[PDB]
Amino acid sequence: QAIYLKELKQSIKDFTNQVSIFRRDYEKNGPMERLRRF
Amino acid sequence: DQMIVHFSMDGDYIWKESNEYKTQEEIRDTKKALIKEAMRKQESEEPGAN
Repeated sequence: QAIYLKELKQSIKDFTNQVSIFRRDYEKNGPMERLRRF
Repeated sequence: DQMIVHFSMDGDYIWKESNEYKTQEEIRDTKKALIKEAMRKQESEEPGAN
């Protein structure tokens, strides 16, 4: 857990980046066949 | 014991600078220190932690 806490700060930054990427992917899916695909 | 008490009341009232009060202060300080370390470490580890 102490080692994991250092890992967790790095992971939290990675997780925020991943969440932003996921939101962008969801917006792309939302954007006819294209509207249905978006 | 053979002693009868109509009403018995136990309460959390402490006078200033009591021996018991010092122990309570230590408990608050220890909890605060853990909270202070946790808040500072998370704030230090992250960038501009809110």
